[PDB]
Amino acid sequence: VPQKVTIAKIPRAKKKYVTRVCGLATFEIDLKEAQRFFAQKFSCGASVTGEDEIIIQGDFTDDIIDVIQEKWPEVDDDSIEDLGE
Ligand SMILES: [Hg+2]
Ligand SMILES: [Hg+2]
Repeated sequence: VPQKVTIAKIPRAKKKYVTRVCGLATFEIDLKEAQRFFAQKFSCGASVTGEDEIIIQGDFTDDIIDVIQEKWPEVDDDSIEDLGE
């Protein structure tokens, strides 16, 4: 009986997403330090991508609300909204 090892990758149906945060600068949060905070808390790249918006290179839509409010308590529950897709 032969003696061999094979490795391969097989796509899943689950998509890779990107997480977009808009409105931080309206609470007079600085988008640059917001970007770097997100980068480090999530261990994942991020960039300011609009004039008030930051894009994080993963799906963090579960935590992202609580994380935002922990770090910036100004942001009350009636002013941060999870859109969807
Ligand atoms: Hg936006
Ligand atoms: Hg990542």
